[PDB]
Amino acid sequence: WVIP
Amino acid sequence: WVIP
Amino acid sequence: SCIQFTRHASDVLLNLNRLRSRDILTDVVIVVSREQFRAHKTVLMACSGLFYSIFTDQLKCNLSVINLDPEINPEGFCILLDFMYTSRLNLREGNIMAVMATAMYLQMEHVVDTCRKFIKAS
Amino acid sequence: SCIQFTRHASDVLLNLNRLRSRDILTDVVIVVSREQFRAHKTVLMACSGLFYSIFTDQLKCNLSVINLDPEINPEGFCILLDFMYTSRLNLREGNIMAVMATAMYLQMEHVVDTCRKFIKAS
Ligand SMILES: O=C1Cc2cc(Nc3cc(Cl)ncc3Cl)ccc2N1
Ligand SMILES: O=C1Cc2cc(Nc3cc(Cl)ncc3Cl)ccc2N1
Ligand SMILES: [Cl-]
Ligand SMILES: [Cl-]
Repeated sequence: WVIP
Repeated sequence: WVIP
Repeated sequence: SCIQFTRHASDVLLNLNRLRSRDILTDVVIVVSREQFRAHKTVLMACSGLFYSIFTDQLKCNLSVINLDPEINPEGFCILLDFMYTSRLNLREGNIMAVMATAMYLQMEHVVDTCRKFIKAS
Repeated sequence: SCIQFTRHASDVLLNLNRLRSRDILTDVVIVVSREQFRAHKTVLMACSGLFYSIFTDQLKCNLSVINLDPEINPEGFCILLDFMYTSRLNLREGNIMAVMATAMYLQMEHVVDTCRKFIKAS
């Protein structure tokens, strides 16, 4: 999971 | 396009 | 000896979401309490262990309406349906419990994992 | 303020390809000369300008069989259908001309671009  |  | 187009999967999912927003080729309604959500059976199956089981069933594969368990929160479902079609999860303090419970029911293991991680941190 | 799961789109496409290999929820047959190819209308639309136009047409959207132009080579189509479901293009010296011609007909602009680049190099 990432910060888009 | 890339070499997978 | 194939070549690969890096953005292909993302572009496919973006077009499937565009079809969803315009209600094109949607073949099922998911009923959550009073709320109704139109979707593509194949996308639901690709994202959820529960929908995979439902739509591979020889009788249920032909249903145009699927009613979820009355404990399922419509907002939690909506957030998860958006994630299925975009890869983006609108996880917030006020919805995390409903999102995790809905993801456990839908059998979306990667969403369950991030919810458990975010809860543990707080 | 969403979070994003990097591998989601790729995992969705991989599951859609698994459904295709097991012939699950396929809703159309594409006829290319004597050859028949089963697929999901939504995936074809998401990948091809031609299928997008065909399946948004109020009459054609309901057809279970689509016949392609007799000039289309079945092998070129097969390579392109595999690319749609995997992001991998089996581009070879012996098939590049048939793949480019089929991609131009199917309106798959990124495949056309790589074929034009590979031809120019040789
Ligand atoms: O967390 C998850 C997500 C998920 C998706 C699917 N859907 C498929 C799986 C396979 Cl192997 N082939 C085809 C499909 Cl559409 C099943 C279980 C789960 N669990
Ligand atoms: O090279 C290409 C690939 C492609 C895909 C699609 N399919 C869509 C486009 C839009 Cl905007 N919404 C929904 C869909 Cl399914 C149309 C044209 C082209 N050209
Ligand atoms: Cl997931
Ligand atoms: Cl393309």
